[PDB]
Amino acid sequence: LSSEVITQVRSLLNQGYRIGTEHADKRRFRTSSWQPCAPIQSTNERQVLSELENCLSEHEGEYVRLLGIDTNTRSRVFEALIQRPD
Amino acid sequence: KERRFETFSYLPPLSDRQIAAQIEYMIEQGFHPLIEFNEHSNPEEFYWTMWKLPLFDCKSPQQVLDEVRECRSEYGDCYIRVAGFDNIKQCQTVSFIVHRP
Amino acid sequence: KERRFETFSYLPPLSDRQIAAQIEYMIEQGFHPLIEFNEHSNPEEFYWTMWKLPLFDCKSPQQVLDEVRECRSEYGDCYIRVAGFDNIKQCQTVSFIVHRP
Amino acid sequence: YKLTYYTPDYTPKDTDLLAAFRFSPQPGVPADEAGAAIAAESSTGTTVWTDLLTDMDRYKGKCYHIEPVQGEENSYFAFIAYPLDLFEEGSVTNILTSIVGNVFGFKAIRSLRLEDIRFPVALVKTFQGPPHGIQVERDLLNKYGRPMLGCTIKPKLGLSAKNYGRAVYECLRGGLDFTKDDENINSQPFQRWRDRFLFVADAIHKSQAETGEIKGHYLNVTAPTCEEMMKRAEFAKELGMPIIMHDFLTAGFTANTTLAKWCRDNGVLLHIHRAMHAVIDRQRNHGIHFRVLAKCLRLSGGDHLHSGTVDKASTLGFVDLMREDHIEADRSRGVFFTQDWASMPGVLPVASGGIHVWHMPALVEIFGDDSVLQFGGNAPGATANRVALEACVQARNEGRDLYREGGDILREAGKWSPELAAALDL
Amino acid sequence: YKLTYYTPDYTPKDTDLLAAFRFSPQPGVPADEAGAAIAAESSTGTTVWTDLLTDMDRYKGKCYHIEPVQGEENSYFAFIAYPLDLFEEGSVTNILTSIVGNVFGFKAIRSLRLEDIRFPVALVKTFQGPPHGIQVERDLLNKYGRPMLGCTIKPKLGLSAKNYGRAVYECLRGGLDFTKDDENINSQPFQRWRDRFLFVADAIHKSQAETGEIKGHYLNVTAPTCEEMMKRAEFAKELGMPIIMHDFLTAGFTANTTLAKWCRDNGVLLHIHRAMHAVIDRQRNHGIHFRVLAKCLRLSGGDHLHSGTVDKASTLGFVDLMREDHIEADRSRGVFFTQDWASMPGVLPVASGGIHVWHMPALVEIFGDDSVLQFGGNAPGATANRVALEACVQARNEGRDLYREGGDILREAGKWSPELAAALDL
Amino acid sequence: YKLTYYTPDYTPKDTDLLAAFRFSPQPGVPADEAGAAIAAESSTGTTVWTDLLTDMDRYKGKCYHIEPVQGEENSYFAFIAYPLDLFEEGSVTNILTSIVGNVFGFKAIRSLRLEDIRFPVALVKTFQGPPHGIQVERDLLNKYGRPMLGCTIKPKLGLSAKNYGRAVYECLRGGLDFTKDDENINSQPFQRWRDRFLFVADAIHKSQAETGEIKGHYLNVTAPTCEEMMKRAEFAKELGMPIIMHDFLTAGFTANTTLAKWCRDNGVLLHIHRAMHAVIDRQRNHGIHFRVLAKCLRLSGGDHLHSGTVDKASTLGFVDLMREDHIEADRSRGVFFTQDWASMPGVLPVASGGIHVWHMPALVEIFGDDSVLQFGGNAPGATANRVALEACVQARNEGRDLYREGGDILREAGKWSPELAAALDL
Amino acid sequence: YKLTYYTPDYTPKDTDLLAAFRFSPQPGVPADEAGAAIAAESSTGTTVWTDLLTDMDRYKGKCYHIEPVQGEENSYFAFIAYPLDLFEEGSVTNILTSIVGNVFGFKAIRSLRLEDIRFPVALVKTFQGPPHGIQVERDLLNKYGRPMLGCTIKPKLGLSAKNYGRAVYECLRGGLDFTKDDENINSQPFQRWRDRFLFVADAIHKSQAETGEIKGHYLNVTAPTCEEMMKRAEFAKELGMPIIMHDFLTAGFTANTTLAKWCRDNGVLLHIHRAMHAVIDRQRNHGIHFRVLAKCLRLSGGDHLHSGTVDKASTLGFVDLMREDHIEADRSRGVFFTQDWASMPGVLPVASGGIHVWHMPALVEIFGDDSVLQFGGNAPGATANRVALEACVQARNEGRDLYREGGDILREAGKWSPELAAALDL
Repeated sequence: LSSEVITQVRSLLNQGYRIGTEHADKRRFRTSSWQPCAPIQSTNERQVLSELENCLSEHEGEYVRLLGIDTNTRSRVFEALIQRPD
Repeated sequence: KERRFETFSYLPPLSDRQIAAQIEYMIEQGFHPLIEFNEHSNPEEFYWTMWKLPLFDCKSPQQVLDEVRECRSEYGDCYIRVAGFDNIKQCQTVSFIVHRP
Repeated sequence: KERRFETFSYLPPLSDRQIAAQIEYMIEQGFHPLIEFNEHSNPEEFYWTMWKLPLFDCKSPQQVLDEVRECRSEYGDCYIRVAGFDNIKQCQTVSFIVHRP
Repeated sequence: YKLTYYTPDYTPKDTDLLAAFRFSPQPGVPADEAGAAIAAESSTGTTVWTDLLTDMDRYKGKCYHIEPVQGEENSYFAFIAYPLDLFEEGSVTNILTSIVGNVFGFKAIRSLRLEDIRFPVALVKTFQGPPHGIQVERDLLNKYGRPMLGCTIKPKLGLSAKNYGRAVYECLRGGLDFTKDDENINSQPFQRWRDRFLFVADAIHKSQAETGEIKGHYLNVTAPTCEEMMKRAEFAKELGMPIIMHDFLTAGFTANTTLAKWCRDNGVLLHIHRAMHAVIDRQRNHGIHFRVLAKCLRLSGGDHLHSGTVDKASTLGFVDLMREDHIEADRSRGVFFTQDWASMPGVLPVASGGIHVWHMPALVEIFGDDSVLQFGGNAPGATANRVALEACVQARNEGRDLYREGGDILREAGKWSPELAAALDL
Repeated sequence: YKLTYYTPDYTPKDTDLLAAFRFSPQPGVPADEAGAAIAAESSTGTTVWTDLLTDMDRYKGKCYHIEPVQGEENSYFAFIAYPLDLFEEGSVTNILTSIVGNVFGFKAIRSLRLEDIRFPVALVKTFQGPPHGIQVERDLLNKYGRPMLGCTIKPKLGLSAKNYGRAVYECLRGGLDFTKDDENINSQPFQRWRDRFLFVADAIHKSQAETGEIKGHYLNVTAPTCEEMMKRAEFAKELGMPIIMHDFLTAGFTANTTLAKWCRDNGVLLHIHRAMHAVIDRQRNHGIHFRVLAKCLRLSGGDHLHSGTVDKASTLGFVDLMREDHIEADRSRGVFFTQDWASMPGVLPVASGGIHVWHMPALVEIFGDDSVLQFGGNAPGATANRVALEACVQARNEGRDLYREGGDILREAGKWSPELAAALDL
Repeated sequence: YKLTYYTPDYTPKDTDLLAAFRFSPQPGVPADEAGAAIAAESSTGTTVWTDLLTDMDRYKGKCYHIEPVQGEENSYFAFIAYPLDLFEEGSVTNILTSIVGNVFGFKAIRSLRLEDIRFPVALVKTFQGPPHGIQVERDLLNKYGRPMLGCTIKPKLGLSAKNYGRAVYECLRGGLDFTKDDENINSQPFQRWRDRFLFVADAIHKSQAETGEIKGHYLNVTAPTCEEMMKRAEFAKELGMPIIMHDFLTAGFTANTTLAKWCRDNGVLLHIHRAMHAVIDRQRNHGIHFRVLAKCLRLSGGDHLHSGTVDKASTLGFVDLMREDHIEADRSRGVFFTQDWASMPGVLPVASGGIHVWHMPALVEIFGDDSVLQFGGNAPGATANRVALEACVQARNEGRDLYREGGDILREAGKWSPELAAALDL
Repeated sequence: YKLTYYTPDYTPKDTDLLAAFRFSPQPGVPADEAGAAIAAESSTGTTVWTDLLTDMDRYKGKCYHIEPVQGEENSYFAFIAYPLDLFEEGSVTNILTSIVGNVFGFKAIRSLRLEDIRFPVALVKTFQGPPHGIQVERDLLNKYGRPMLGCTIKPKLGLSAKNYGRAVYECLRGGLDFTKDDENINSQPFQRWRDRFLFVADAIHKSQAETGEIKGHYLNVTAPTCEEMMKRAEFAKELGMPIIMHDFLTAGFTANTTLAKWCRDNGVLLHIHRAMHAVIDRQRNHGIHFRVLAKCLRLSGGDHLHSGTVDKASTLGFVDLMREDHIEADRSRGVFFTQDWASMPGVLPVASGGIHVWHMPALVEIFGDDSVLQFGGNAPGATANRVALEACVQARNEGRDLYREGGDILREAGKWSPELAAALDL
């Protein structure tokens, strides 16, 4: 994980937002096609970071996008493209 | 007489090897083949008659060739064409001739 | 004869106290006074003549009151309307009469 | 199915359409499965060779959240997001057809009721909206600072166009802003519409002239056909008639949109009646809650709407919904999702059903000047009602609590108002 | 109330209109007063000075007889009489506006349930009705001594206009009579209606060349506005399409009747989808029953009508109502009222829903030849569907009882036909 | 000024329109003030009484960042955001009018240079867009897997319409997908359009007959008047012409958008020419960038668009913008912002200016099959061009590198192709 | 190249169109060869078998005069002849496409401009020209002896249509003959066009009845599409509106020309707005100088045109080119050619940009009684500005030197005018 991503996920978790991740190959990524990833059910920074790194490793050479979710509202509050195939 | 066809028509009639190459390329770009035909060839007549299935669970070109052989064994006097569809871009991406009477 | 005015004209002729209290509550919600005058009141006539500026820097209704003295005193045979404008909601929320001939 | 249409970790994009479905599944079906099915019918129905030509994913409906209903048993809310690609732009009809065209017909659910839609901003901009809106309505009418007054002609049938116009005249001249056709009246043998129109138009003209106040009557243009409805609207125009009426839910949403277009272009104020609505909304346990119909109407376009005679919280919720350009999500008033109407004008709410002019201070406090009050008819009565309106408007306008002093203001008003003194006697 | 609107002894005029109401009053209210009120809110509502300038007597909703429902408690059937003059001529919208405009919102009823009307022969006679009718459609299309076959295109959305037409062609050459739009598809961004219609038209033409049987596809024309519907319909006709498709509840009854007129003048067959009908019929205590909607539509006009996959009693009753010229009252099949239609042409029923060709012989048994069967799909499967249909018809003709022999019949049919044999393997 | 328009910490909303302005403030003008000033010019300009009847808040343009340009002096990229509500829906003319209507004349800035805009999704959904899109284009034209060929008639002036067809015919039969009008050639006194229409159309028809491939020419419709432009338009329709051409810079955008609407209604491909552009774009320190115009165009609607013979990196930038549904920000390729289009179909690139086919393997590499190629004129030459194209397509799909191996491919194609052998021999 | 596109000794024919160009070529290319090329790509581009079937030599753009720019290095002025047959009768768009369509892209020029054209009398004729011009506009407005006076309506955006008509009323009752839209206003969602037009219309009728002198407001009809744009022109005509607005760069030529014909056919004055005007002509080295645009406009048609704020000598040049019907070739005024205009009626120029009422003596001694002097705001200010105008008009007419006596006259005017006294106070 990059520092800038680390500092983003810290900021997201500080506010109480939940973390989710979505993955897609280069052709689906072209067409704004994303798929659900393994749910990160953990509020601790360390465990979140670890599960994100594991999910990145899961889907090597595919687009990965990180997002901020407010459970109460159930609405998205941040969009961020974290990883690219190259 | 001079009748031509849409793609690759000005090349020499594709050899089985060349057809395989083209199918191969289709596979690696994930566009499963569709085989279709008609006893005539009209540019206005957009559609053609599909060869009883599109081969989505395609792993090798040699299956698509073998399909083509069955079609000419039954319709050897009929033009035959193979198509590739990009379900993600929602576009037909291949269309060329493999047989003529 | 029976000519009537669009807002409040079913109630008794607005006394100085009543107009003052109308303005007072108008300003409680940030509305700044407007004054316009016309010799007639026609239902088709949206617009009247403006009283040489709108009083955007209002602090007390009394200034608008003495303004309306003077509008009278120069246009005492003409109708006098007061208004307020919701620049936030972009809605006009007051328009009523204070003077008749 | 849940594995395909339940994505609990999905969160909707701002460009999705979110539909809240209240459901009481049939015994044996878990609630999660039931919400996956709901998501399934309206966004897929359901294999076939054609399936894989397309990317299924893009065109799926996700129920991203399921909860039970507080204080109810066997009850849950499904919140389902919809890709913007699914619906034609500017077509309420298509939206309804996709969401509720066949999910209602399903078997596993014992009862389903659509609660609310959160139409994405982008999808809102594809609908012109109310032809004028509240503000343009106020400007065209040049009336300010008070809720409007509407009355219906009675009896609903039998009056001659000449006698009917008589009635309309007496009602206007006594001090009502507005009169209205009954929803039933379109061309009955006893009253043909064109003679109705010419009578009543001349009555409004004469009430105008005498009052000096722009007057309005709601002329129905609900007609058997599109072309007919075009002629009645045209003929209303040509008489200078400042407003018309339609019965959207009977006639149609597409006809209503059509009317929206015509009137907008011709600058004609539109009123919308709300006939049949109880066939869908009456039952808290099934059908569609009316707020959906309201939001669909204002997407279709209409400057007025019956808001009922008055749950008061859900009233306020959806009334706000159909006035305020932005609403926040809140379940006490019923609002399921935050919605942004992108600066789009709201619609005027209309109160009817025996507004009981002694309750008028209640309504005025409820709803505010941005609201219309309809009586459900003689000149003194209409004067009295108008006086009272004005008297209560002044009282809140000096700062008085309407609630507690409504009776006191009435008595005050009636002291200097004979006609209102007599109406109070009533 | 009861003193004026309850007339238990009145016998209804041929020229009255009769409405069937099952209903549960609120506790305390007697049944008679409940029916009286029902009638009032539909007719006159409620005194004013204008009341007695008409022959008040003339324009009632006369609740003229009542009963409890057998085997249920606090539920009572009301029949109410309606003079013919109450209604404009040719306006489905108007008839529904007064019957059910506001009575469903009447408070004292626990639940209300509109079940039937008997349209007086006069009131029938003013509607155009179906553009062509069953017989004239069969004469057009040449399809005789059997029901017709339809397959809905799947997946409902995603398919390219080119693929969509490819699927059409498959389905049609395999032998289906027709192919239909999903009700939802009107202009979705991934399919622009015009390119869809061109594709479809060229595909039908080329299938019809192949096959030598009339092919047509049920092209949806439901649009956000009237002008868009008229355009799409003009286009359709410019290509020689024989039929279109419309969604009368969602779009509306006025827009529907417009379309029925335009088709009558343009020679174009009309298909009706009943999307949303569930929102009005599904519950057994509230809403307007599908049969009434069927009356109202065939009065409006349409050549097809979905009627469910298939209570079997009710189904068989209201399909006969919408088929036959004269039917007789039968409470067992739901037909309350005796209705005559003065020879006005019928409509073809449509049944859909994954209809399990194993069960099709049941369907021919139920429905008879003048019907259409739709299936929710490749060329071989359509050929298997067609051969089974033709076998079944032959067998029914011969004498073999369909209910007891259907499986066997499908046996022999499949023995010589491979596509049918494979389908039956499934 | 700077105290207000410059809102460094301001987070853009999804509902704002974002603009990138490279500008050179006059010496002594601070950059920050320059960016405030540019934000005012295109939002509000500048107090008078009326200023406070409006909430200025809602309708200011907000400069939320400034940066200095790397490797350049005194030049700074400005990014400004606007609320959506400044814009009439579906008016690119209004886009331009507000962004660029006065900023360019601003006296504090030595040079102002628009680069990039972001359209929010909602403002997208208001435009129709290209009449058919890539895929629907390819579907109507029934060619796949390859980019298309285009030749321009020469000499641009003096060829009699008979002759001019005769040239068209030789171009097409030799195996070009398309011929084209030249931007200038509209009804010249030596070439009246009507007769030109008639002869060219008949030439396509007979070529289509001989060759059996769908041939089309790009028929200019830019006309002095809206109504002229129409009549030209219909009469191209009546001849079945599948495609036309319009110069829209010279003509504007409102006329172009009409034309896109007409064509979408009538099924007609709309080629775009892109003349008068170097008047705006070529200069690198002042003017509007071709990607912006291309955005704007396609929002208006158009099937083809020139992108240049080929900075290759900016070319890839705007090409990938004007074709793909989603693109990501790339300052290396000139895409400031991140854009989304919600499945709105893209537009086909066209390259012209002496394509010089011995470089064609490069062009196929650069652009991909979704593109069109213009040649800057006999039947063998066109044959050679086509043979090369097909050979290079084949080679690329064979996995052979186009770049490295162009010359070898072209030799092997020429060995069996005398007409390509001769063409290479030049 | 030179040998065919360089004709130094060629005296142009009377009928020739001449276009003056300023250019700076690439290192290496001599000026003459750049001139031959610039000639070339505008007419003939470049050989093909279709060549000797044409008379090339006839339609060649001949460069018959090259000179260096005095006191400048690497710059020169070119004159090139272009047979009248080269452009389409009465088509502005096509001349700009031809002359300026791609010539800006020719790599061999570092920078180019179009500086002037000579529109020959014969090519002048064809264009419909201004709908009304100066003398007819003065007739239609009954004003003579002084230049007209306008204010711009501020703030540019945020008003309610009622408020914007208010403002307009106050500016017109101020003493300005005219008022205007802001170019950034056609249909903004918070304030729609139809409300605006009705309001402003009412406001003018009230102004006219109040003063008894012609009163008016420049209304904006610029649209997304031609059809709504006709509809705006029609609606404006329907209200007795004198004059409208257009944005001839953002909607282009064929749009304004449509409006020019339509106006001439409708007796409704036309204004031309110049949004984006700085994009093209602003720099000193490149683009097209603004008088070409002005002249092209005069051809296409518009009553009014912005001229900015005010170099001077060229200013007067193109001002004259757009007022007098023969202007001698005058270098120092940037009039490169003599322009016989065929009696073509002139255009009233419009000067705007904070006209700084103190400076009108210089303005209107620059621009004359035949000029429109538009101001960028209450009644007293406008009355003062009319005072000053009338004072200065009298003072010239009776013999006073304005350039020197402007302060004296202004003060003298202000002595009896308290409103112009309050205005000189500020």
